[PDB]
Amino acid sequence: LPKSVDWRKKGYVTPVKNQKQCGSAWAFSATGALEGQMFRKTGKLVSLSEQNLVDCSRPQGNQGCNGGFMARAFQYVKENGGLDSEESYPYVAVDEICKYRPENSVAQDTGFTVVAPGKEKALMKAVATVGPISVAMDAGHSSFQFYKSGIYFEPDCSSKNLDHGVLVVGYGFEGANSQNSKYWLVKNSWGPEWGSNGYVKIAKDKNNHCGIATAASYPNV
Amino acid sequence: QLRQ
Ligand SMILES: [Cl-]
Ligand SMILES: [Cl-]
Repeated sequence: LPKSVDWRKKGYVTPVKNQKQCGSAWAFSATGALEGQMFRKTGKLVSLSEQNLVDCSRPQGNQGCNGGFMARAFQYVKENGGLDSEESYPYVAVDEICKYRPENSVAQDTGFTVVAPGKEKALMKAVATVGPISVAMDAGHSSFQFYKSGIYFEPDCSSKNLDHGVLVVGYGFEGANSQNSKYWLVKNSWGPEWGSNGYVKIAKDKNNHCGIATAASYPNV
Repeated sequence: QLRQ
């Protein structure tokens, strides 16, 4: 596999968004992954609607602003036959009436692929060969809230009890040795003001730090 | 998770 990957440099990733006070990170993770797969399929980068997921995927087991899961979101897009654009179905950070319109759909998926649980090398392969990958992490730490630079490594992080959905857009390393000081490039949904322009480098190949490879998946388009 |  490549020594480093950054799908942002290839046009697969939209600018950083902000979930604000709504437990909808699972939806931004899911739209980010679908955004990269639709880009690979068609060459057009189109921002997708998180609000469409929040308001309409309760049947699949999501709970809108009270939490959800990316795989359930990809299941909804499949069962539903489509997903509207951010432009047509804007984000308001509160649970609202499902207003899904097929005529505004700009994405579709046939289901999703799961990355073998807990396997960082399997996630590395999915990232290198597919595009941005949705992942769950343990983000419940002041150190993550105030992250700014460097490889994030938090001793209190759990690899099994997770509470936040994010997007792995690549991986890399510091220095000239590609085999050490490795990290996952992660897109967050806390605004570009949080972290490093909305992103964070999470320690990679350090025993599945913060659970990045515990519940990783991507939509099939 | 949310920004606190
Ligand atoms: Cl959330
Ligand atoms: Cl999931």
